Amino acid sequence: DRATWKSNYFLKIIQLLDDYPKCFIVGADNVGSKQMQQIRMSLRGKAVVLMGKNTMMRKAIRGHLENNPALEKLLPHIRGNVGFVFTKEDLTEIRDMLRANKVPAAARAGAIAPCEVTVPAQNTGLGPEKTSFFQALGITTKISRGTIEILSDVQLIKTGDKVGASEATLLNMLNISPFSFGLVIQQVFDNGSIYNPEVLDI
Amino acid sequence: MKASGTLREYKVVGRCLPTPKCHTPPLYRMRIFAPNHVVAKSRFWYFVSQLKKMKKSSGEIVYCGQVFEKSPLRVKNFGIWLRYDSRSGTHNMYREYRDLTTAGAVTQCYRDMGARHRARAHSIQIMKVEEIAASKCRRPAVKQFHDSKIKFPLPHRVLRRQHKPRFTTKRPNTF
Amino acid sequence: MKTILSNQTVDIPENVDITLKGRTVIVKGPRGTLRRDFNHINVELSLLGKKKKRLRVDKWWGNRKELATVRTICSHVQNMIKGVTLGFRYKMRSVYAHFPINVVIQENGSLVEIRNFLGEKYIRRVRMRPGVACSVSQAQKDELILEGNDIELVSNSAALIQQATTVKNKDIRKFLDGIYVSEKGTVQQAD
Amino acid sequence: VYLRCTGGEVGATSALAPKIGPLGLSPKKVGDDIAKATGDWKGLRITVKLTIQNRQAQIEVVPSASALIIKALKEPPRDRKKQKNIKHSGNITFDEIVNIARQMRHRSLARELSGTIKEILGTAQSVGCNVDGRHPHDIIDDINSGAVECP
Amino acid sequence: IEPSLRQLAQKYNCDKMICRKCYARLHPRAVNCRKKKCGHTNNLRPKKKV
RNA sequence: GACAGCAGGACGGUGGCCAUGGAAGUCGGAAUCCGCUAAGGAGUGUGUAACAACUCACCUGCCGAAUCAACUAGCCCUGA
Ligand SMILES: [Mg+2]
Ligand SMILES: [Mg+2]
Repeated sequence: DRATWKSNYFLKIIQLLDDYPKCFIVGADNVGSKQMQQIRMSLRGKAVVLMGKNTMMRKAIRGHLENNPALEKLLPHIRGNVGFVFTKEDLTEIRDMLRANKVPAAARAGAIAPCEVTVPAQNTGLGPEKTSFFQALGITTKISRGTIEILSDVQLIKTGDKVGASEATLLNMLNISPFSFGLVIQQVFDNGSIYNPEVLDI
Repeated sequence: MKASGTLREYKVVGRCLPTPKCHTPPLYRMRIFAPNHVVAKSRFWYFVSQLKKMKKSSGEIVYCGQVFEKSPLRVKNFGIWLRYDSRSGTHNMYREYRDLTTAGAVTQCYRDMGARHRARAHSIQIMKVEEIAASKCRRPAVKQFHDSKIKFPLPHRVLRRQHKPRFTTKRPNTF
Repeated sequence: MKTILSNQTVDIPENVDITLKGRTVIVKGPRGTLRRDFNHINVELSLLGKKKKRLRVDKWWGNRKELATVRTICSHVQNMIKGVTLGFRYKMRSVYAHFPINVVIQENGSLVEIRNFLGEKYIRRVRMRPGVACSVSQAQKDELILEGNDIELVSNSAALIQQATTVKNKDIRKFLDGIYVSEKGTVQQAD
Repeated sequence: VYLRCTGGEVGATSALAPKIGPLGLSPKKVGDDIAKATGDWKGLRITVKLTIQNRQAQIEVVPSASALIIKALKEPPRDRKKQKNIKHSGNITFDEIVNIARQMRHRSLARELSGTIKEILGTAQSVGCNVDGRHPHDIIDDINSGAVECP
Repeated sequence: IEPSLRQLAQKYNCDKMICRKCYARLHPRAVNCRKKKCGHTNNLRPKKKV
């Protein structure tokens, strides 16, 4: 395989370039499968997101066909996890600023940036015992009526701090919102136009 | 065979005896590498007996001639095909040699098959010898000798084993 | 297959100087100097560049193991450059069982004295290499920092420490105790 | 809110779910009895039960799962009394009940509007998969209906 | 009990490949026994965990 | 724009179906498809008894042009 599939992918990208002459450059450096499902099924009625490897560098060959305006401007812009968002409707400058949806924020080891985790005096509300993680890290807790509360007010993960496995499990069980990060818009492309979105669009 | 010294290329043509049931034999032709023409004729009878219905008694050799080199002053590339018989089972083989003449390249082929694979002159049957040009050589050794403006010095070159006196005050250096 | 020349390329920064009298390489820099001998390899070591310092490690015909050897020279020259610009710092946290490991230094940080040693009464002494300085870290529990210039000397001293702290005649899946090399790095950071 | 994916009989042989429940301590027998009252005649087969709790009672909702209603479109009852003849009889037509089924399916499939759900629920079966006069390889390819009338 | 230090000690003592023939502690990503007492065989097995 | 190396993702139907001490990709028997897809195999292994976490197939970010697999026989080694 992977020859007829690549020819079909070239048919899909020439169909999108011939159908939708307007596009958004995005990046998905912090991505998830459930996140992409939520973004796609929220944007079924509008613009379509597409990704890929160096096969995305196909506008060069599409310009070597010479049937285009200056579409070759975005060729040095596909660097570092760059994907396309093909659109037809807009003509509208309120897209994705009212649709930048909040995503979980499920705790996973590895991230450092940007925020902190402050846990005030608040009960867990979980089943017995739910003190093993608190004893593994070290947190002054007190047992009230069965939900167990926390005496002090300490910070678990500071700015630039490595998330660990036990920290990830306790944040996933306590459901206190960890680091979440959606997609990034980088460049707008509307009919051969060179936008400078710092800050011109929207 | 023996492959004593350098080899020699022979063009040998041979036919069957003219019989009343079948006149005009097809008068076949080969290309035999051999140290001399007697070994060329015998190895010719060997190959033609293994190929077609021929034997030395009911046949004859018409011509057995030396084949001189078409361009002796040119460093050329030769692909040799081999039908050598190993200890377990026989194998085919393609080898490449950068050398001047055809007989010298086939000589290097016999010496190299004696060196590396321990094969005698009995087991080696040369299938085909073909001069190939540049940019078609498979082998990395001949492919890395394919270099215009090539450079290499000669490091640690020791020589003259007792051409000097056996008892000198020297202590000889290299290069 | 008797491969014609294999050469490795080394860029040397302006902070240090190099001098070769043959196969002996002498590198002088801010954190001392360091000299080594490559007498047993027979690979050409040439330099070029007027205040540009481009070293080349060049070997002619050789064999496959010797073509493997020609990269080892480039790697040890890179290690000498890193050791003379930044130095080597090895951090060793004392992974200790019920009995702690009391580590002191005696003779200018060159004699590491280990006590309580898995509960053994035998006080152990380890003499380090000429040219490596050790210290006990601050603001961190039972960390041992080995600082030096030559990576072979520093890491052999750390190997002597982590083999001096060894569980004997027991299971070593349980009793995970000893002083192991935790982090390898440089002295001067952000470089 | 408690979610559970089980069902045979009611049981209650000193074995139950409770874990989230005894934080408010209301279900120990009453929640199981109301689960019995909601599981009367529905059914003798594995279902999914979720109970919403707000401080006094349990509201029992059955979110129907796809393979569970595929099994529910078989012929009941088969609980005991000469079982095992053998496991996989399954002779049904399912020509429009599966269509109504994925009309009920909402916000959990990441679906096209009845586009390929015919293929999904035709190949997600294991006992039936077709009326006995054809082969399901024609179901996979030759369906050209539903995608206009269902949305 | 310092689980990070326990992971470090398991990194230096536990996660090794033991050969079934030469009985040598080698490396977790090893392929052959480096010792010449068996003939560099590829008959490896992980070091046993509980 | 491959092999490596480092980094990110590895879902929805579905806790699929036969089983019941549990099988919710991971003891087992059968099977084996679709959507989002850039990509997820009704799943290559590790684990908790299960539910969970980790990794791999697969895809992608940087680098940059050669690389990988299975056999075969010459020397030498283990077998000795
Ligand atoms: Mg014992
Ligand atoms: Mg022997």
